[PDB]
Amino acid sequence: DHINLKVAGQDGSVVQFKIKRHTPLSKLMKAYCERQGLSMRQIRFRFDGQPINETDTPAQLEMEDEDTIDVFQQQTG
Amino acid sequence: NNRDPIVISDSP
Repeated sequence: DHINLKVAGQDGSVVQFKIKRHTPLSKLMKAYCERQGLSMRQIRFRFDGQPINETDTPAQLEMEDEDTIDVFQQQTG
Repeated sequence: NNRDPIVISDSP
């Protein structure tokens, strides 16, 4: 079935990603990034501690229902 | 706080 992944940025934004356990997290990152209007290389996604790979999946990272994903900004320079 | 639900479907 569908899994609910809670993605949070740096504010009180609680978006619920209802995707499939076999759906690449790369698309999840892009979906959120596109909604914000930024480049996928301008931000960074992390799962608990380890950063998400461009080929990672909910079933790969052993993500459960109602899990959480952290979104950080890339340093200017 | 704001909550939005997004659904993504991928074809194998």
